[PDB]
Amino acid sequence: KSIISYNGNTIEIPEEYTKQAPNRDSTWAPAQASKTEIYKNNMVRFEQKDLSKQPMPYAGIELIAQQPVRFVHGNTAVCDGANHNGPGAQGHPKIFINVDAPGSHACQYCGTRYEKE
Amino acid sequence: ALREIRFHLCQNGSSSAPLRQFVKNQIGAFQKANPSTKVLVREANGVKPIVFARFDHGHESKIGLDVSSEKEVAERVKSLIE
Amino acid sequence: MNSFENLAQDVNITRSGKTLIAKGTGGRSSRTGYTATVFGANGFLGSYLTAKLAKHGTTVVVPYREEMAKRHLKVTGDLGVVNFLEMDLRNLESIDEAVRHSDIVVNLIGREYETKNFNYYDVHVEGARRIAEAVKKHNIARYIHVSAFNAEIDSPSEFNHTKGLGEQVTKDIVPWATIVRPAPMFGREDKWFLDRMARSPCLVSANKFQETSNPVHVIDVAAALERICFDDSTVAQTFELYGPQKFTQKQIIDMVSETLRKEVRHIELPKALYQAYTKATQAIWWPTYSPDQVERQFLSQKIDPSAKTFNDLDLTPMELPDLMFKLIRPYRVN
Amino acid sequence: AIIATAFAETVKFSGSKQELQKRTLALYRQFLRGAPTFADLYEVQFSIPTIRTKIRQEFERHRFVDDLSIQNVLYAKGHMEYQECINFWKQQAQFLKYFPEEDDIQGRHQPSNFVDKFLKNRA
Amino acid sequence: AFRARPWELKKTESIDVMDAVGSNIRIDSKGVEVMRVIPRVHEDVNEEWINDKSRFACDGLKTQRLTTPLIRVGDKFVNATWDDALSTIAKAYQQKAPKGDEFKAVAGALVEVESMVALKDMTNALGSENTTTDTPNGNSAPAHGITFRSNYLFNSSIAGIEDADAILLVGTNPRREAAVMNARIRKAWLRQELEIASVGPTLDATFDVAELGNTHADLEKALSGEFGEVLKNAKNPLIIVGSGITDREDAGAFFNTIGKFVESTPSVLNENWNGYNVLQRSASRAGAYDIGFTPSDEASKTTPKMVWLLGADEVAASDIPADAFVVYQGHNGDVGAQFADVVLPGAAYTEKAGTYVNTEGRSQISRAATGPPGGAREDWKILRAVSEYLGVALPYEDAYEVRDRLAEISPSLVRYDLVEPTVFGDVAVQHSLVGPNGSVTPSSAPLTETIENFYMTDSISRSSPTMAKSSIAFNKDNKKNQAF
Amino acid sequence: DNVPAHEIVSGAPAELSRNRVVRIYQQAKPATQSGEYGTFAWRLDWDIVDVANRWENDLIGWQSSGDYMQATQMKFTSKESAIKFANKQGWDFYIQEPHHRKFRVKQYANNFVHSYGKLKHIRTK
Ligand SMILES: NC(=O)C1=CN([C@@H]2O[C@H](COP(=O)(O)OP(=O)(O)OC[C@H]3O[C@@H](n4cnc5c(N)ncnc54)[C@H](OP(=O)(O)O)[C@@H]3O)[C@@H](O)[C@H]2O)C=CC1
Ligand SMILES: [Zn+2]
Repeated sequence: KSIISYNGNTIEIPEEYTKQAPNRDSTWAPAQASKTEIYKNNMVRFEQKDLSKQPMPYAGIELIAQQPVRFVHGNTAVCDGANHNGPGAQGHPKIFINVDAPGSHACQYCGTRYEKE
Repeated sequence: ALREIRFHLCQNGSSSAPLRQFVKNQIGAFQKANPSTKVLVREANGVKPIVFARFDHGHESKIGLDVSSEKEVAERVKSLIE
Repeated sequence: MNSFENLAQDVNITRSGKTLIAKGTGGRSSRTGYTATVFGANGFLGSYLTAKLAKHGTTVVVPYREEMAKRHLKVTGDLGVVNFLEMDLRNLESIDEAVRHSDIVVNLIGREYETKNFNYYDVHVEGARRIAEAVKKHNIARYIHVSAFNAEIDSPSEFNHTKGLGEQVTKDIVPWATIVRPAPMFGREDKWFLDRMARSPCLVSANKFQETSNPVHVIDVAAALERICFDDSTVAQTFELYGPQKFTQKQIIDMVSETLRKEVRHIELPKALYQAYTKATQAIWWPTYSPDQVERQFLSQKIDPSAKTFNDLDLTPMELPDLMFKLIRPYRVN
Repeated sequence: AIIATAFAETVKFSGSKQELQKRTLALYRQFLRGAPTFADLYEVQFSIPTIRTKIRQEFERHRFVDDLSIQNVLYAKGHMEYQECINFWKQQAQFLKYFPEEDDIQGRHQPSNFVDKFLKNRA
Repeated sequence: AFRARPWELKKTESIDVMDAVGSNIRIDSKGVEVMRVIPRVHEDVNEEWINDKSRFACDGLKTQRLTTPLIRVGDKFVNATWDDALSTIAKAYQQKAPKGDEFKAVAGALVEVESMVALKDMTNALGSENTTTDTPNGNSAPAHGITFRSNYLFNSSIAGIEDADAILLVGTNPRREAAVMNARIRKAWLRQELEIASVGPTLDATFDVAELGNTHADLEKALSGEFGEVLKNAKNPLIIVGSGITDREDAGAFFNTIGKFVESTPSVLNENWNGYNVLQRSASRAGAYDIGFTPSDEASKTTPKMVWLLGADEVAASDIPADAFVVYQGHNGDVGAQFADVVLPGAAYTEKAGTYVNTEGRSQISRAATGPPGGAREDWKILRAVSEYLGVALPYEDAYEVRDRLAEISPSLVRYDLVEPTVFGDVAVQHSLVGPNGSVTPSSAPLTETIENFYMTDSISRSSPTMAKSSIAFNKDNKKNQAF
Repeated sequence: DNVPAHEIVSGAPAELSRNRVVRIYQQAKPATQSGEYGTFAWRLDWDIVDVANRWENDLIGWQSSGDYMQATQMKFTSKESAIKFANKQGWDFYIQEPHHRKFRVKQYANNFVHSYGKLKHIRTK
């Protein structure tokens, strides 16, 4: 809401625009600059500007975290993320994931989680 | 000197032989003569025998020790110390 | 390699406790770390000041009124150096937005005639009061306020009277402001000076062209302003920027005629008649010689005895006789 | 055919230094003579004596060059420059490159000793 | 992981400063930050390996950095300009009015030779001889002396370990002080017969060692005993003395015993083989001793009114008088900067082209990968400018003049990548180790480990999250690191 | 020996030959790869300048530079050729002599040498 600036003055920002994404509040990588810091450092270029128009795409980390775990019979789960509807190669390179360890194991390309059952 | 003396000399050089002798023989005598001065012997192949003395407030002086005899080395050093 | 000629050192601390670290050699792609708001930046002096500021990459916030008048200022700085803000003196929030993020605020807002919306008081005293209130409320580190030479409270001229009142209200509101009083400024496309003498149908004086002032080059005023901006020892001081030697209006017109190889027409009129004429022409929409300008045509430059000058900024003004040919070249005809 | 242009001199490397100094002095005289033409062409603020001073400095800079081939090259480049100036091929922008001093003072701080250079990270 | 790709990395060949071995490394950086450190071959120093600290402490160079001058005001630091800082130092100097040895100078484990030279010259021009090192007992001169290089160096080269037939380790744990050299000793031990014995704390070694005891008396017994006989018979023996012994008060007794044994046995010290070896742990100790960065006798008695820390992050609360005015000059925020009244930012080893002298006495030159962050500056430039503010202006303001002054101090600093043996091997031992150490009384305190934690020993290493994680991950009492 | 300033016919800035230092060397065998194809040429590149190397733009976060040689690197066939070129241009240089692997004889059979005493370590394959 209220971010103090380097000047010592106050910058007011609506709560909705301090969230890193519409669906996630906090950063998801150590080097990632938070919205609070972005405004604190660029407030000159944000004056008289409408924040509701800025891009704000959805944070994919949570979207992949909402996808259910796929259970597989054997020791290896094969994933290629293909699009079975369209032609051509539209997935990611086909890799094989070992699931002998306990818990879910994520595809390295797409994040889809597999588990041996 | 009052505070620091530095000896520069080649290891294999012929022009350094009186220097090597002066060090090897009277380095102890020189140290005991000047118990507060700090004495450094530093060697390298291409360098010509030189001595450096540091008296006070950073003032330094140097003389070349391209010399014939260990004696003559000693009086060159003494003439620097004065 | 380039060099930050305006900066004394690399790390800087504003009076407000901001740590500013200059990055780069000092060229276009570099950044001094300072941020400055220049009120009236699209004018005659503001353009030079903005060019000098953005040359070294200090962020310049330019409050403007007309979109088309400010376009040339964008060329002077790298991407994101020159930022434009819509502003009006009757919209307080706009002023607050303009000064909020700056370490330096300089205002050059002054008008030499009156308008249907802003009389001398409204533009020089209440405008300065609002700007200085925004400065004081946001605790801006440095505030520079430019007035005119001969600014005195009880002046005959409404221009000088309102200027003196503006200085007083600025000092009352922000005790640490710096007050500058430049002499008549000349230079390329100046206002009510050389260019007027070069292409006027006739110059009409009510006082025999006898008035004396020390004209000063606009580049020099801008450079002095920059120096005042970046040294913190000029806080709460008053500066009287004026040229080397004193000239009479007739002398300048004679110099212009000699350099122009063409005779400038001078006609002397009674003061009452020329007043009535100027008051009449004040009815058209484009700027024209003021009644109060001709009132000021009876005031000669008065230099404060105790005021810092160009010398205290280690500067040496150029000579008006030297620039003449460079400054009026397109009208020689030859 | 393709004929040479105004003030064009065929490239010739002088075999002897003296025959080169003859050409060098001729070129210097040409530059001094052309100074007023340069002042008219390029609408310069400064004076003809300053043009001539600049030319003298330029010729001075190579007064102690010994090897003959380097002198030949310097003379050829100097002539190419003269032809560039005198034919108004150059514009005012490139011409004023030659004249960095007559621009105004760039700023308050041009460091000279180690402490001022150090403060600006240029030590 | 995942932070860059090889084609976008600028590769710079430089020198590691985590230990005193002087490993040659390649610094891969993009833009303003350093990505990784990988080894480059130097068959006479580290072969093709570097230890984990040198490799992974790079991440401490992009955090806790010093970027602007700081001035203590009350109980808090406040940012300040270079002029304001340096003028504050000048005013503290005029107010304190130090006479002679009241201006103390301390050098830390990481600093370069040029910075030490600047600091020593300035301190001398102030009339002080109180140029100390940072180690414990560093207020006093070292017991092994400074006059001859072979008194404080690895006289057998690091390559000398390849020829060894017997080695005695005195109060040293090479696995921690010099990891690559430990690997070297291990390889020698695997491929030929070789006898290793040690005196000092029980050390986990990668090679079989014989423990002769933790005490000076145990050293007397050994050198008069079976292992002394082994050394006498050996063809290439070498005695390794840890720098941790030099830091003891009784260092004289150890150096005396060792010097007597050496001056007796010809195999240990003849004209073809010098078996006497001091193993420094800090990259800067060898250079410091080389330039005589050693306090005078009368200096150790005085109580300083002004202290100047160059690096100097091993300092304690005790070694600083309360009334002292402390200047800190470094690259990271650590305890030393916490102690200071004025802090000055200086460049780190990846950001300047300095000279480092390793245990061998080899002088090596580094190369700057990036420029210092923020408003940080090159250290010798800092010293030159502050000296100008102190009115004792140093006679050099250019890197070539700096190298000239270095040549003046010693001719072996300017000869890079060169080792030359001492012609004064026999003179040095008698004149420095056995001569002046007669009076020293050996203590009954056992020898202890020199460094408690291998992973965090410097400012950089204590500023690294990776070393912090590694230290707590690789602790002995953790089953992940046990086997049984 | 070294070409002074102002008789270089290249037209480069004087600062290049006055206050810049180049370094000549051979690239080291990368530790990450066994290939040695890049290690034979003699590179020449410029030591960095403190103030002008690289800073971070305050808009899109890019690496700004004022050093016009930060990306330049010449290749030469031999050390003497690089020296001659640098001298002919008037550049101060430093030579970094290369380091090579010291030869040692390696036998596969050495992995199975009989040990008469206690085993120093269990080789494992
Ligand atoms: N030029 C001279 O000879 C002298 C000038 N001065 C002072 O120098 C300063 C500028 O000189 P100069 O640059 O020649 O003046 P200009 O008229 O050239 O520029 C003045 C600025 O004032 C702005 N301005 C005027 N009134 C208002 C207002 N009501 N609301 C917002 N902005 C306004 C103008 O903006 P817009 O373009 O939007 O109207 C313009 O940018 C002025 O303060 C002037 O008094 C003092 C002594 C001598
Ligand atoms: Zn997948």
